[PDB]
Amino acid sequence: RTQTGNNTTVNIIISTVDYLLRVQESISDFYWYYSGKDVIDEQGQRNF
Amino acid sequence: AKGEAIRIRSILRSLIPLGDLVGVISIAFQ
Amino acid sequence: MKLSQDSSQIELLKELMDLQKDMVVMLLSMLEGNVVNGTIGKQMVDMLVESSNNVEMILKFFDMFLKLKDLTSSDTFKEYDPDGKGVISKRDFHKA
Amino acid sequence: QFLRTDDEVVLQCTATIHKEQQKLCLAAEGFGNRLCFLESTSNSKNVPPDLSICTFVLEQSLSVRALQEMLANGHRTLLYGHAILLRHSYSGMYLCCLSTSRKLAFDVGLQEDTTGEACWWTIHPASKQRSEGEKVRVGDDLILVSVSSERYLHLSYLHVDAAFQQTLWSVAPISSAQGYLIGGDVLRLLHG
Repeated sequence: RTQTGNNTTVNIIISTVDYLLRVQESISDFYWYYSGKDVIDEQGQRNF
Repeated sequence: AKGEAIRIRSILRSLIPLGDLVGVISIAFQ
Repeated sequence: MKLSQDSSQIELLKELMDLQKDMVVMLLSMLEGNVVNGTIGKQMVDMLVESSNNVEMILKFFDMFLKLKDLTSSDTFKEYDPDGKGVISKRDFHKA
Repeated sequence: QFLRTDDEVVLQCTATIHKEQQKLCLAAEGFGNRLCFLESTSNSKNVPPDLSICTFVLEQSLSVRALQEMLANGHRTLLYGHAILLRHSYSGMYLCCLSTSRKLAFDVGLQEDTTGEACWWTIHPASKQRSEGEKVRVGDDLILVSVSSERYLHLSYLHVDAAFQQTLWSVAPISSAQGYLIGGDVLRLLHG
């Protein structure tokens, strides 16, 4: 997080929060794609 | 009614607005 | 809701319930050093209020599956059938 | 701090005709004048401007996939990237993208029927600094794109028409109690 001695600290924990947010929104916008069709295929399972 | 296909087709309407027939006919003599 | 309704969705339901458990273990272990009126507890109260409408769904979804083994181990589900080795017809399940 | 559903706001550009900071805002009359026009509000002490017919209320916010779920047939916060309803707060008519012109730019005006693709407007951040999915605070500078025509809500030269070219749109809210005075109200004046 704080990376004391170095010149420009890179806060890696807010970055991994940002990756979790990107994976969340892609999960949610895979869900809205499958929200109506209601029979999940083999490709949808193997990808999901 | 595909939605996106209709929309796109309307955007294709919105330009070159069917006054294209002059550019059709004025070729057919020259 | 919709995954718990078919045959061959149960493996993906295993996947998603394990991710569910890891997400609640995450924010529970985030919640551990509260003071009393900690900022982080107030943040989590606000995200429980903002996401109320579907914690509705998951808590009803758990209430309908704890009361299952509240019933079927005790009252008469095992007692309709004399064998008690996992056979009960669908009206025999409904009328119980 | 944040723009939430059903919070009455305005929409407000800045246009420069030889260094004008003329903060004209998006007005819509309703009532026999369906088209929209501009209400210049930088002479705000020279002219106490008509602010009654300029306010819009976010009726409903939805993402694009949610809008397709609605086209298959409650104070949530909105995010960038969502398609919103803009009711005109006064006349009750929903702001939509009309199919009329007055080049290639459709006119911007009001309508009654909430159904269709015309009433909805997708939001975009006008920044690399602010991005998709994150919230829209008070005082941001955003872009409104139509859903039907996918045209920007363009500021012509001073018409307002839905065209292919961007224009910033600032959003400064108007309001968000019972039996208490609120600015902009209309009242009678009892004496005793």
